[PDB]
Amino acid sequence: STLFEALYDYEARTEDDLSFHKGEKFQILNSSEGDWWEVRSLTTGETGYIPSPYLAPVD
Repeated sequence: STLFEALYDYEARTEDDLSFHKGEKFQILNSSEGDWWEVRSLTTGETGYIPSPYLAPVD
Protein backbone atom coordinates (compact mmCIF):
# COMPACT_ATOMS: atom_id res chain seq x y z
CA SER A 1 0.00 0.00 0.00
CA THR A 2 2.05 2.96 1.39
CA LEU A 3 4.81 3.65 3.96
CA PHE A 4 4.08 5.24 7.39
CA GLU A 5 6.07 7.73 9.54
CA ALA A 6 6.24 8.34 13.33
CA LEU A 7 4.50 11.32 15.00
CA TYR A 8 5.86 10.70 18.57
CA ASP A 9 8.69 8.80 20.31
CA TYR A 10 7.81 5.24 21.48
CA GLU A 11 9.61 2.75 23.75
CA ALA A 12 9.04 -1.03 23.42
CA ARG A 13 6.67 -2.32 26.12
CA THR A 14 7.31 -6.07 25.43
CA GLU A 15 10.19 -8.33 24.30
CA ASP A 16 8.54 -8.50 20.80
CA ASP A 17 7.94 -4.69 20.42
CA LEU A 18 10.15 -2.18 18.53
CA SER A 19 11.45 1.16 19.88
CA PHE A 20 11.59 4.27 17.63
CA HIS A 21 11.82 8.07 17.48
CA LYS A 22 9.65 10.68 15.70
CA GLY A 23 10.23 10.81 11.90
CA GLU A 24 11.19 7.07 11.62
CA LYS A 25 9.64 5.28 8.61
CA PHE A 26 8.38 1.68 8.40
CA GLN A 27 7.39 -0.97 5.86
CA ILE A 28 4.06 -2.69 6.57
CA LEU A 29 4.22 -6.50 6.93
CA ASN A 30 0.54 -6.93 7.98
CA SER A 31 -2.12 -4.27 8.86
CA SER A 32 -5.37 -6.34 8.91
CA GLU A 33 -4.90 -7.23 12.66
CA GLY A 34 -6.60 -4.07 14.03
CA ASP A 35 -5.03 -0.96 15.62
CA TRP A 36 -1.97 -3.24 16.35
CA TRP A 37 0.19 -3.56 13.17
CA GLU A 38 3.14 -5.78 12.23
CA VAL A 39 6.06 -3.80 10.73
CA ARG A 40 9.75 -3.84 9.81
CA SER A 41 12.07 -1.05 10.95
CA LEU A 42 13.82 0.36 7.87
CA THR A 43 16.46 1.97 10.20
CA THR A 44 17.51 -1.07 12.35
CA GLY A 45 16.27 -3.95 10.13
CA GLU A 46 14.47 -5.55 13.16
CA THR A 47 10.84 -6.85 13.21
CA GLY A 48 8.06 -6.40 15.79
CA TYR A 49 4.71 -4.80 16.68
CA ILE A 50 3.93 -1.13 17.43
CA PRO A 51 0.72 0.94 17.98
CA SER A 52 -0.77 2.13 14.64
CA PRO A 53 -2.23 5.49 16.04
CA TYR A 54 1.38 6.75 16.69
CA LEU A 55 1.84 6.71 12.85
CA ALA A 56 0.51 8.66 9.83
CA PRO A 57 0.66 7.66 6.10
CA VAL A 58 3.47 9.23 4.01
CA ASP A 59 2.32 11.87 1.43
